[PDB]
Amino acid sequence: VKKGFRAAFRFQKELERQRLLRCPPPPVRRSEKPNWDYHAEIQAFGHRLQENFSLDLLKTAFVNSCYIKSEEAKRQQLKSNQELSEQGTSFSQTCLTQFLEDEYPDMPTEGIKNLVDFLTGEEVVCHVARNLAVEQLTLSEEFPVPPAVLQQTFFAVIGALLQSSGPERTALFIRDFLITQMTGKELFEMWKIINPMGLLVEELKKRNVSAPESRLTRQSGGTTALPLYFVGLYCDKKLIAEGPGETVLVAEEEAARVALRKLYGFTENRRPWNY
Amino acid sequence: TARGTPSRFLASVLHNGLGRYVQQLQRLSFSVSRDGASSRGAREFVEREVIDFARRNPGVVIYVNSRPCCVPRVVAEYLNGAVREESIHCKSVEEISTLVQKLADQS
Amino acid sequence: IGIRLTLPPPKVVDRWNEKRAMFGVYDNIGILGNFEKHPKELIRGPIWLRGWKGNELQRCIRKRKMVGSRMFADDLHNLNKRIRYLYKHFNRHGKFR
Amino acid sequence: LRNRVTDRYFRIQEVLKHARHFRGRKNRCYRLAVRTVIRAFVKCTKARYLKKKNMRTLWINRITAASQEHGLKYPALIGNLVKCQVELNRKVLADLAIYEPKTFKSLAALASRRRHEGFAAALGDGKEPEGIFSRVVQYH
Amino acid sequence: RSRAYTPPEDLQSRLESYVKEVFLPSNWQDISLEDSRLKFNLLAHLADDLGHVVPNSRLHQMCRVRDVLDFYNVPIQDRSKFDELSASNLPPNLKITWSY
Amino acid sequence: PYMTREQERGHAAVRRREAFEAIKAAATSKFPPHRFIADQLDHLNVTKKWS
Ligand SMILES: [Mg+2]
Repeated sequence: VKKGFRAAFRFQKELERQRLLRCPPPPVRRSEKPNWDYHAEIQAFGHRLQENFSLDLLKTAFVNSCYIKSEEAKRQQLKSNQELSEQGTSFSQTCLTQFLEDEYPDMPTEGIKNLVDFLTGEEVVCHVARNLAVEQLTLSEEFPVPPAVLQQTFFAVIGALLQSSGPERTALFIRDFLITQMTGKELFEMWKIINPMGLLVEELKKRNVSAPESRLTRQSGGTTALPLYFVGLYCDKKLIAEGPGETVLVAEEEAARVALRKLYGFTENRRPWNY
Repeated sequence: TARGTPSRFLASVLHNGLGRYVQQLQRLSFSVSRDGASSRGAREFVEREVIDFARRNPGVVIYVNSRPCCVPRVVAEYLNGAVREESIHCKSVEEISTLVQKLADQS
Repeated sequence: IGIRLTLPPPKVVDRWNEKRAMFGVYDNIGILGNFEKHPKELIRGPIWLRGWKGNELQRCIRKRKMVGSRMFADDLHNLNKRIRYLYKHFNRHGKFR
Repeated sequence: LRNRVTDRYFRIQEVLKHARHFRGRKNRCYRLAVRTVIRAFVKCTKARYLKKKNMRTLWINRITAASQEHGLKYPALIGNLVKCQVELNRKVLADLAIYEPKTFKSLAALASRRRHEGFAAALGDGKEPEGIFSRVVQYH
Repeated sequence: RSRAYTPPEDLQSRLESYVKEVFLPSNWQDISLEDSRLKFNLLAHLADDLGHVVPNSRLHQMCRVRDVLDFYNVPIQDRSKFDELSASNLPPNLKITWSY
Repeated sequence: PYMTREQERGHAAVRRREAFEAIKAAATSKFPPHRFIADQLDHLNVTKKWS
């Protein structure tokens, strides 16, 4: 026995580290952990994003109906998010359509509707809300917060911000936290469509412009396993697009997609959003 | 070295500078013993710099637990769930102040 | 693995023990007890090193000269060998001379 | 053993936490690991300078490829973009040649124009009107 | 019993009353306290009435009456440091606990 | 050269002189520093606690 105390203590801490890595505990919510006060943290959430909230409205904007159902279930042994949730979703959809119509005017209504649907979908809203301490302040039944509940609380936060400080401030909030999620992401990663050739031909008839001709401009290794077919889409012997592909069919599909991007204003070289 | 170490690409949290800049730090948790020389400088921090530090940036929640600890701790939790626990053992008020500003500035 | 798995049972130290609370007393018995006794008449230990320090050779020489008449035969032989070795060492080995 | 060492597992583990990805007994045995990790840290320290050298060589290779694609050579491109006071470095020129080829074609045309003005200037020796691209801007 | 002290607004006229009772002339700020009996009687009456005694370390520093006056008009307050910080008008993002 | 040989003599000897007077005052003013009570009582502050 080597006498001493610090080496045994350091080894105990290292063993606790290995035990925590080997069989990690289930993720408990942050409110069931030390160093937590709900009121100071709601105030800091208000001051963090640089605006003002009415604190009672924000507290109601963080309370889910499933929490009431659960705490009355535990009671036998508060206002929900609802009107705030449809208020937030309605104003968010209208403001997102306004922003996407003011900057990108030539787009059709189906495309703008699908872009707004993407920006209010579960993926991007749950990505934004988990990085703004919404999940930590969310009062729900179970942990981790299911995506529908988290989206509902995020739009309840937007609605509480609306009722607190007006449509211009809420428009700036949506501009800074939802439009900014479109950066670096192309159109057809966002508005997923099938058969883009038919959509391009319909849109071209909408402008009273003749049907485009697919035309193999360039190519390399036509009979090898690694080709490069550059299918261009012409109209009156002037091209509207050109696109690459591994085979001629996917190249024509990509040329139609590039023509759709160029007609609607989602070129990769378009004007960046102004802030 | 760099092959014995994980790497990442340069990125931000939620495109942190486009619309507005958001203070990426949520919390800070000093455990400052009432009697103990190791946290002595940290004690003076709570006497001197912590109120000015919090009034300089209201988005950060600061907890001074004041347990009979042996090594004091500042716990910086961030918006993306990261936790950085740093030892303010045997540090003066100035090194603690620079370390706390280091935690507050960065992502 | 040369490290223990469990923390040792804690060392309970009584700082107000009988020896600890009354430690140091009568170390100034000379300067304010009319010099009837020295502090060196307070220390308890071997007879040959009560109130005297030295290196190992001086200590072994003094131990021999003071209590070697009544030391054990193999202990006395070990001490004579030790004094012989230390005399050969302090006077013929070294860096500074 | 009045005070022998209790804190020796952690020094071994301080060295061995760097060698966990090696092959064979270097990743386990402390002696072999110490030798290989000292060597690996030395290699890292020298490889910073080697990284700078190889990256500039890569940029020169890419600029040479693009300027040969436009019909010029790399020495003509650099030595004739310096003469128009276009002080771009190789990193920006290489990334321009990758991502923005029309700007690189404009730079190649500018360098060829300066080359032809230099050829016309050094042929008809004597006092002559300088080329349009050949003018320098003084800085006082 | 505590070291909590606030100087009364009538410390003056109380203290003229006490220096009058222990003894007298004008310019009474400059009365010598070199005699030990008079200084003992004065400080004992002040400590008995005001509930605050001069410590052993500050006892030689008061040689005139004016030093006794300047000693008694400083507010000596005491509480735990938790009660010091919690009453110091914290901004709403400090929560200071005291697990003692 | 700007001047002949005979012109250089003594034209900058004064600067060399007070330069060495400065470095001589530097060499002859090395001496143990002042010691204060403040540093020792600053060490006494190592057990300062809260109340
Ligand atoms: Mg070089």
